[PDB]
Amino acid sequence: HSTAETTLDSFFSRAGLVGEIDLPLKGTTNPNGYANWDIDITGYAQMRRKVELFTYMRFDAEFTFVACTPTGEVVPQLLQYMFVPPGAPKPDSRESLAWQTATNPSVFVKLSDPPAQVSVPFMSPASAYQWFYDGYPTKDLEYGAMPNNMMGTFSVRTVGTSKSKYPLVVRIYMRMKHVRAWIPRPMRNQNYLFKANPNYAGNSIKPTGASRTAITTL
Amino acid sequence: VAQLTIGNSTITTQEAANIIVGYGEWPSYCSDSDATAVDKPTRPDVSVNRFYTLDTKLWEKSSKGWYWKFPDVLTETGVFGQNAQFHYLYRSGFCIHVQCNASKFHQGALLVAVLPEYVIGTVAGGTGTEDTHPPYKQTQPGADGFELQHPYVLDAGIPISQLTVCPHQWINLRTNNCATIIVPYINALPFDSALNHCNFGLLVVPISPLDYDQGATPVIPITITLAPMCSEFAGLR
Amino acid sequence: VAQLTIGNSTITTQEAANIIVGYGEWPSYCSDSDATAVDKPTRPDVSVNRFYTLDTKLWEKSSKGWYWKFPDVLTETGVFGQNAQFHYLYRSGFCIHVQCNASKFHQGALLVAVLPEYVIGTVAGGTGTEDTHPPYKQTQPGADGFELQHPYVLDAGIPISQLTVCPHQWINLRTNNCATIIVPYINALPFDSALNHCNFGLLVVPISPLDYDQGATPVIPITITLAPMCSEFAGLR
Amino acid sequence: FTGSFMATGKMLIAYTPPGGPLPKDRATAMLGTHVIWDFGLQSSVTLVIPWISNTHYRAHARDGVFDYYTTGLVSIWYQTNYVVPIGAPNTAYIIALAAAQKNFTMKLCKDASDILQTG
Repeated sequence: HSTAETTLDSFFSRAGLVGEIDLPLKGTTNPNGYANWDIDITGYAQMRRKVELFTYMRFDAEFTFVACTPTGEVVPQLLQYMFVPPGAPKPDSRESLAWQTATNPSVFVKLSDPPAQVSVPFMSPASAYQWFYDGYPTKDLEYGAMPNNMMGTFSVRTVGTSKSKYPLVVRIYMRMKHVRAWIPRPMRNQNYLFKANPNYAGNSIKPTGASRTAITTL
Repeated sequence: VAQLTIGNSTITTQEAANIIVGYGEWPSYCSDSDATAVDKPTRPDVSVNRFYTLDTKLWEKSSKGWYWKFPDVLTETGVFGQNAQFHYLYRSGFCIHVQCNASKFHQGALLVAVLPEYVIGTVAGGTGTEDTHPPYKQTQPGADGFELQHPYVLDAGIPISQLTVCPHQWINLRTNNCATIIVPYINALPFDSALNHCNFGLLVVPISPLDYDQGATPVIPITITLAPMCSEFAGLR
Repeated sequence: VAQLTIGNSTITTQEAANIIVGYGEWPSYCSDSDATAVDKPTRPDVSVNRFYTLDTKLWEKSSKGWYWKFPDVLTETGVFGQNAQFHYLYRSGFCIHVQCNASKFHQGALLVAVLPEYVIGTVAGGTGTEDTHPPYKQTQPGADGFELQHPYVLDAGIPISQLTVCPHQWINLRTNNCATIIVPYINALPFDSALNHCNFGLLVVPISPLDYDQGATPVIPITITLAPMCSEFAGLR
Repeated sequence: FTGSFMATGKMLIAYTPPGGPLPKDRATAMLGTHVIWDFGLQSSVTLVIPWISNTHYRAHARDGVFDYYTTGLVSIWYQTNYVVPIGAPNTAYIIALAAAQKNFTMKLCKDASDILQTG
C-alpha cells in the first residue's frame, strides 16, 4: 500500500562512486603527487541515463572520501582535499598558491581518520542544473553546452613540501540529497558516444528492446 | 465550425476540439518583482500576438516526420521576428494549431508534441567515432522546419515510442484533422536570448503511414498556424 | 426530412431550408372595393391550389439554362389550366420549389430566380438588321420550358451577372439541393389575361458547370414542383 | 466554392491596402490583412473591403477624370493544395459576388453610356 520507494529523493540518494584518483610514486599518472577533479556526476555509469530522464533538476550533494593504498591498505599520511568553487582557479603545480587561498575550502584529514564527509550546495547560478540546451552560449562547436552547471573542482594532494612516501588512491562517493526535478523526457535507448552530446551511432541503431519472430508467436 | 480573428489574421477552424494545455499551466506574464524591474519589459499586444500560418508541409507515404525550433520558427518571420532580434531578452507562450486537409479516403495518424530543450544529436559519422556537431540548418531550421532522418530515435538517441510523455495530441485521419496545444514559457530562467536558445521544439511525426488507393490526392497539406501568448521582451538594440 | 400534402399531391422534401419571399410580400388576395365588385372573383381552393410536379429537366455539362413563363407553364396543365383559359381575368402567387437529386460526387451551382415581364429578345438575324419577333414557342414555352441560347445576356440583352437583383436563391450541389421561392402577384394592374400576358418567368441557369468523374450519373434530375397561392379568377366563358 | 462536396484545402485571400504593393508570395501576404479559407469547412466566406474613395482629381489627356488611386488589392493564394479523393473532379470553380456596404454614398450625376437609343 505504500509508494515512498518511487519518490525522486528515494530513487536518487545512496552514495555512488563517481571518482577515483591515483597518486602513484612511480608514474606517468599524476606525477606531481596532486590531482584536480572537476566534479562530474556522470562518473557513476548508471547515473547518466537516470538523470537524463528529466530536463531540469536541483540538489545538494554529500561527498565522502575513501583513501588508501592500492592493496586497500591504510597508512600514516595526511591529506588535503581542497574544493575550488566554480570561478576560483585550480592549482597548476604541487605548490600553486591556490592551495593556500582561504576562499578555497580545504579539509585536512589523516588517512587513518575515518572518511572525511562534506555537503556541497546547489552551485549553479541558473534556477536549476539543466541537462539539455537547444542553443549556443553567446554548425558550431558550442551546441548543447549549458555552462552554468559547474559544481566546482576537487583538488587532492598529500600534505607537505615533499612527495608522499606511499602510493595512494582516493575514492569519491556522492549521495544526492534534496532532489527536485522537472520536465520528463524519453529514456535514452541508444548507446552513449560522448559526454557532451546525445550524438548516437547512426549505423548501430537498435530497437528499443528484444525482438521476436512473429506478432503471433510468444 | 466558426472563424476566429486576432488582428488582421482570420483562420477558419472547427468549433473547439480538445486542446492540450502543456503541463496544465497557462502562458502567463512575469510580475513586477522580477530580476529587471528597472527596464520594464514591454508586452507586445497589437499585431505581435496574432496568427502566423506557415508554408504548409506536404504529407507523403515516405514522410519521416518534421520538427521546428522555437522561438526560431518566428525570429525570421513578421513583426515578432522584429522584436526577437532587436531585443535582448524574451519569454513567451504559444497557441499552436496543426491541421490536415484530407478526404475520408486517406488514412493515417500523426503524433503532435512539444519537447523542451530539443537538442539535436546527429548520426556522428556512422561508426560513432566522429564528434560532429549538427549544422546550423538542423539546430535552427527556420519556419520551413526540418525532416527527421531517424524518427525512431527522434534524431537524438531517444525512443519516440515514449514521446507521449510530453504534451501531445493525436491526428488520426479517421477521427480528426485539427490538433491544438497551448505552451507555457519553460526554461531554468525567467528570460533568455530569443536567438541563441530555442526553449523548445515542435515535433509532428507520421506514426501510422499515410495511405490511399491510386487516384486520391497523394499529399496531405498540413497547415501549422500558431500565435504568441502573453509574450514579453526587454532591452532594445 | 418530412412530407407535406395539399390535396391529392404528396411531395417528399427537407424540413425547411431558407425560403425566399420575393420582395417581402406574401401572395395575398384582392379586397372587395376593387374594379369588379359586381362579378365576385371566385378564389380556387379545392384542387386548384395544389402541387404540380413538372417533367424533370436533365442537367448536363453542356446545359445553357432554362426558363418557363408564368402563368403559361400551367395554362396548359390540370384544373388550373382549366380556369386559366375559360376565365377572363387572373391574379395569383406561386410557391416554387426546385430540387436536384445528385451525389456528393457531382459538383455544380444553379442560380434560381424569378423575373417579371420577362420579354425574350431574339438574336435579330445575326448582324442586327432583321426585326424578328421571337416565335410563340419561345415566348410561351409551356411546361417543358425552354433553353436559353445566350445565357450571358439572358436572351434579352442583359447581363446575367446582375440577375441576383431579382428574387433568387442558389443551388450549390455541395451545400444544398432544394431551393424555394414565394412570388406575390406582380403587374401594373390588379387583374390581367392569363393567356396573353406572362406576368413573370422562372429562370434556372447553371453558373458553375456540372461536373463529375467518369462513371457518376451524367445527368442531374432537376424537379420543379410548384403551386398557386391565393390565386383569383373572374368572368367565366 | 462550387466544387465537389468531397473537396478540401485552404486558400489565403489577402487585402493589400491602397498604396501597398502586391505581396511577393503567400508568405508575405500572410503578414497583412488575410483570411485562410477552408472550403472544407465552410462553402462560403465574405471579406470586407474597409474603404475605397474615388475622389482624387486627374487632368491627364485633356479630359479631367475623377479617379481612384485607392486601388486596394485582393490577392488569393493556395494556402494548401486542392485535396480530393478518387471519384471527384480535380477542378472546382469559384464565384465571387460583390456589393457595397451601407456606409456607401455617391455624388454628382454624370449621365454617360456607350449604349444609347439608336436611330
